[PDB]
Parts: sequence; structure tokens; C-alpha cells
Amino acid sequence: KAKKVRFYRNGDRYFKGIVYAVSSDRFRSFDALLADLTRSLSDNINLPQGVRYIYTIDGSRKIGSMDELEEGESYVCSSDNFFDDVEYTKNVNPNWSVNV
Repeated sequence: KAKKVRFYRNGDRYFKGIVYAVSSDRFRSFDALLADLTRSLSDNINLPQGVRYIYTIDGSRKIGSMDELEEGESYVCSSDNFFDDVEYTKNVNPNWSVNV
């Protein structure tokens, strides 16, 4: 019942995302997911206040619940209430292995 979703960091052109297996069984709440994403995506140059917002890869909308997440889709994690429309990148030959 878990959904394979790719997460990127806002404004990072070099980072190719991390694959998560998402379900309400793995994460108690959406905050619990944002807490886990803060640990795995945050670093010295990225995410100053950790993961506080999730955007669709085109930055058209913000994701507020686990249900809003679609299987195999890519999302952008941010510390700020704005989307950095940078050229996000993927491998030419995929790797959809969970990192979770």
C-alpha cells in the first residue's frame, strides 16, 4: 500500500532526489514525513529551516496531505513559501530504488 515518490530540494540543480515509500503506516502524520525529509534532505547549504513545504515538480501547487501524493511523481521540498524554478535533474537511465 506504500507509494514510491521522489523528493528534491528547492533550488538544487545537482541533487537528483531521494525515493521514499510513503503510506500512513510508515508515517503517523504529514508532519512526521516532513520531519523525516528534514533529516534526509537538509545539509549545510540546503534547507535552512528544514522541510516546511512540499511543491509539485512544476511548482504549480503545494501538497498538504499524504493523499495528495501520486505514485512515481517528483516533488520539491522547501524551507520557504516560494518555489525556485531551477532546472531539476534526473539520471538518463532511471533508478527508482527506494532509499526511504
